[PDB]
Amino acid sequence: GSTKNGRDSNPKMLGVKVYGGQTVTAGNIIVRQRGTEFHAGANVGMGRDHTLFATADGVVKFEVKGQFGRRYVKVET
Amino acid sequence: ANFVLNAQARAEDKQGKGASRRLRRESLVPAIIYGGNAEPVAVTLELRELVKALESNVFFEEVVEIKVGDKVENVKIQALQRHPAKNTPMHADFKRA
Amino acid sequence: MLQPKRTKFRKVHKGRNTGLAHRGSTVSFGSIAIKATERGRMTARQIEAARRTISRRIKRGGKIFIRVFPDKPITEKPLEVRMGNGKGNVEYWVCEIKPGKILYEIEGVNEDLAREAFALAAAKLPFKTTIVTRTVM
Amino acid sequence: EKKQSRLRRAKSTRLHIRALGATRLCVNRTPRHIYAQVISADGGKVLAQASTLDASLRSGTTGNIEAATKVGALIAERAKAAGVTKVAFDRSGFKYHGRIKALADAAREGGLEF
Amino acid sequence: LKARYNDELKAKLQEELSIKNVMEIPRITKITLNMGVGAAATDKKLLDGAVADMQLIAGQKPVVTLARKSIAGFKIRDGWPIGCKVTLRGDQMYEFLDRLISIAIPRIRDFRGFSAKSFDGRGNYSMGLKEQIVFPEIDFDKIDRIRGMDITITTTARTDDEGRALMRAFGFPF
RNA sequence: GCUGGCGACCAUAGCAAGAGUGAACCACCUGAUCCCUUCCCGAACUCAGAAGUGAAACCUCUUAGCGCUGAUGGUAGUGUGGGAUUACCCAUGUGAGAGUAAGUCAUCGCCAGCU
RNA sequence: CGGAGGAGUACGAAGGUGCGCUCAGCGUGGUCGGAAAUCACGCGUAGAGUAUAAAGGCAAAAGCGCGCUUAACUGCGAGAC
Repeated sequence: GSTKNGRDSNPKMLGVKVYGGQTVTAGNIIVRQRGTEFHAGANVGMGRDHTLFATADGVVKFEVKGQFGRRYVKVET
Repeated sequence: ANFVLNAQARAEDKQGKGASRRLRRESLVPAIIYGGNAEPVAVTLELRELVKALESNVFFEEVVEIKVGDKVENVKIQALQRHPAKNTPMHADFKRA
Repeated sequence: MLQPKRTKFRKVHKGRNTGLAHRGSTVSFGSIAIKATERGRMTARQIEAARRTISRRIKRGGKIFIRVFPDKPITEKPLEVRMGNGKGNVEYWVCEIKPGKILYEIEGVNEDLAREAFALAAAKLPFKTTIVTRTVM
Repeated sequence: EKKQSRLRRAKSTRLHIRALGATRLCVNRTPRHIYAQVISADGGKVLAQASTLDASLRSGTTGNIEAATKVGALIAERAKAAGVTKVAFDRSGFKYHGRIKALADAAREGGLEF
Repeated sequence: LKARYNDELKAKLQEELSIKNVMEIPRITKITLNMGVGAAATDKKLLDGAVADMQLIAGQKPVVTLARKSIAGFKIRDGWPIGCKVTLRGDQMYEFLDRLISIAIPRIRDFRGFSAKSFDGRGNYSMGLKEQIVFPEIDFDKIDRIRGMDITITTTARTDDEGRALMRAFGFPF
């Protein structure tokens, strides 16, 4: 006989690009995510595909905040 | 009075996985004593004496005296870890009475 | 032969059997029990045969508690077949056994008769075993 | 519950104002009194306050469009001294109409830009 | 009711129930009328007849109620409406309990149809009224086949004894 | 001392039970004249005033009843080197989860009002 | 030539904006309507939904409704994957 499986999609290369304590310039992408695993904070923008990017020069920082416990990523100038 | 278990001080250098395995090879069982008004105390007891105490049923519902040096600690048995296969004792907790 | 009524997946990976059975090593449904001391696999037919042997000698005078269930499917290739062309077909179910795992408990029977029944049952199993009794701690 | 509904309605506007980082002109309506506040972007410092409970307007009805207009004039007067020019209005979950509308119009007449 | 209620029945309800605070007196909050035309999609006109009759009986425009979810057993699904209802408060509800207790009760074929029991347990009382005849309205001629009615009374009563006391003060038969 | 509004945290902060407040504030409460509203309803939204109330709700204080936080010791796992090959042992570094003792009825900012 | 499923589309609203609203499930009463139709109150709680397979997500809801509309524009584009 023959198997009816044997298919998979191409890789997408999702994940974090800039970690905490790193210096970034305006426009740098910080996180690539299929959903909102991380939420934008101060000086961080959100794209149509949920990508997070920097809107100002500074240093990246990660935190946990809010009632829901949402993880946030921000940039400190 | 019935149950008087001898013990020795177990310092920091005698704590951890390697030291515990060495003690069990030397036929000693580590144990901990905790309770109100005093900090936890780590001791080492003898396997034969602990087993003989274990055979007795009243040992679980009566008070027992652990002696290390001149110090005496009056406690009750709270927990007992056993090897899942051989069933030999491996560790003990004692609540100050 | 005991078998799951339903499952999410028909076929599962082989895996590896390591470690000890910290859970399920205590007597909780009876006074006397049989406990494994070396790791292995135990099949549904072996479970049934051991249960039958124990029940016959105890003369159905007490309760037998079975704490092993064959939940893991195992496949086999047809025969006279070359390598390749997909995974084989499910053929029987097993239960992984780690040292210290309890297999059968007996309640409401004399200790000597229960020990004799366990001795009869042990001759059917593929691993070493011992007998344990309930303890306070 | 009415207050919970009002807060849930006002939360979106408050969050957007915080994201925009603009000075906030907050208001509160009550059957008896109306209050107004002007808060900085950080949200921890109240730049300029006003209310109908002040001595000048206490003797009045304090619960109508005239009181709202007086409060708006007073808050605009205080804001001009404070030195804030550009502000963002915040209805705080109250429909922009009637007393709120009159208060906002009075502030605009006073000079606050929004 | 109306002024007579507010003037006299509040006072005797306070006296009868022996409640310290005046606000604790039970108050009628609303009455809801509900009627459903099952399988309306089949003929597509019983619904129009029903809304016309409801508008005639009550001085309020009824709202057509859509179905939620789809049920295979019946022909209904979320698409088309299946029933209508109205909610009455204020002077409207007052004149409503009024003319009901006035004209409808002497004419009911079987008196005491309303029962002391059947209360929901929270102080609210539900009644079912058979046929859309049995009110002051147009006669059998010039109207569509007969239809049922459901009325529900919600008050401020905190329990069944308070509710029954309120209905007895109003004049409910049972 | 006490009320309202705007803030930093998000259960050691929450849920449940009990007690109290209206002098000022909050809420309920009155009506459909003017503004506004209901896929029908002054139920919501909006307006004009205040006859009474703390009933409901809000706020404050207490209970650990729940919920939640949580040691120590031990165990599992694991990087490097060595010995074995049912997956373990020794040297060294590292070290959970669960469970136990114990703990928890939060806390800190800005503005306005009253006795 | 390992295990298990989808795709070769749909939508001038199923897009934009302003405003507004929360699901599903159970417990009590009522017409020919009862396991299961519509309606009133109460209990715990996202298990509802998101045009479509699954994953990651969704309270300022990304879920649901109404009014007005065409940014489903033109010329670009610091800086990043």
